[PDB]
Amino acid sequence: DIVMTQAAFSNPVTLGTSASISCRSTKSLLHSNGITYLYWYLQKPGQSPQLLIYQMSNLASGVPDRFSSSGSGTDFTLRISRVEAEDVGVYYCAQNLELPPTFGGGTKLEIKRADAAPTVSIFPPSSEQLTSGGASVVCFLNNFYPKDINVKWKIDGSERQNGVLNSWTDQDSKDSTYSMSSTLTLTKDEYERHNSYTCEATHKTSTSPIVKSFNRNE
Amino acid sequence: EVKLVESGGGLVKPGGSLKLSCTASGITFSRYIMSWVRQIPEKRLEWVASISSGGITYYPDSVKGRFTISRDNVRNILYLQMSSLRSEDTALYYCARGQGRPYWGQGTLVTVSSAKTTPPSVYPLAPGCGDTTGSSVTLGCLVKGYFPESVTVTWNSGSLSSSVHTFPALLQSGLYTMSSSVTVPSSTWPSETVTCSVAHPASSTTVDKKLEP
Ligand SMILES: O=C(O)CCCC(=O)Nc1ccc(/C=C/c2ccccc2)cc1
Repeated sequence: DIVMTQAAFSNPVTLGTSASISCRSTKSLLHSNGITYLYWYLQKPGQSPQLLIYQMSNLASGVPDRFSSSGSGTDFTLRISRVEAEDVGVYYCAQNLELPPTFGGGTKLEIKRADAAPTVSIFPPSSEQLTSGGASVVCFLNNFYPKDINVKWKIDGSERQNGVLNSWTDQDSKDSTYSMSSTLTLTKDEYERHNSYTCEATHKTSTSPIVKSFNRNE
Repeated sequence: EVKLVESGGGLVKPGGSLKLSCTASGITFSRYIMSWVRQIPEKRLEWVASISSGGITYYPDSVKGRFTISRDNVRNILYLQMSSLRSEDTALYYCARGQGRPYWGQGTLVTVSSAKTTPPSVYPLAPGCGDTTGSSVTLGCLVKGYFPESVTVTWNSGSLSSSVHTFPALLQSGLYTMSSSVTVPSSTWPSETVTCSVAHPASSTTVDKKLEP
């Protein structure tokens, strides 16, 4: 098979500057008809893969001319001039010279931007959930940069780890930040035996954590 | 106009069979090598099958003997018959005209499982601590206990992607849970309505919550 190799990650790119993604193939993709059968596509969460470039240098429909591709038969580079926030995603090279079809492992484009502390919001279990004997306490830690963050839960001032599940978004297509949801799930009975619940977020922005909290009896 | 449309996906028991179909506007399948390729959570695309213009069929050894690709030249339909299905065949399946300028469809989800299609419970996330909330207010919906993926959470008919965040679903003893948040200026809400609309096509369910102070 023709193996397509590309790096998982690229240099973080500041908005308005260029990015370059490399790929290579074990066999030349130049056909005797003079066309090179390399294509590039972009994957974003929540939508279908989108073709960017085909036959090594031809733009696909809808694709702006800040995208370009060049190469030999075996070594290729996709370039993006003047990167925009919506360009974030995973860029794949692949070949359509021969069967079997083969695909690269994808290169994630990451945008570099200014640091941002998280906006932290805490929510008690909804009455509706409690009626079924469940109790999820949710904390969103939203629109922060860079992506590294930590969350800690306190029930009546005492650290709690069990029952916490975290979910992280990919980089935002509008503001190039990251977000996190953290949920502490407990029975209704254990929820109702404690009063103070707390979410605390630690992020490089501040050496002190942003803490959010409520008291159940209020 | 030019597009491919896959259909036929759904839930199937381990060891079962399922047949996918693909139709097209503007692509005459008989002229091309037509293919099926699938996308599984962690991974780059995986090739499943191809059929040449002359009807010759090609498979990876991973599905050979279980999957069959065929084409109805006259009606212009592409098929993938799958048998002896395994949990590992769980994927989004795409038909593709891969030659030249590749075209592919939106894909159709096949889930190989003994589990039962289960609708979400949807809980509102509104501030309730003390009665204070800042310049901007963050609201959400917690979507719990559904199977399979996926759900779509739409805020005010999509008018608010006013910092909408969609958090990836997490699996927990058989069922999925996800959440979605939106941020609006405090001048707008609660003085105007904010609603989360949670669509779960697989269970034929939509749930809307109007968030309340
Ligand atoms: O003409 C020849 O002999 C060679 C043709 C080989 C061929 O069809 N390759 C080929 C087959 C399928 C694909 C599919 C790509 C794809 C990419 C993203 C989403 C869904 C599908 C891409 C390439």
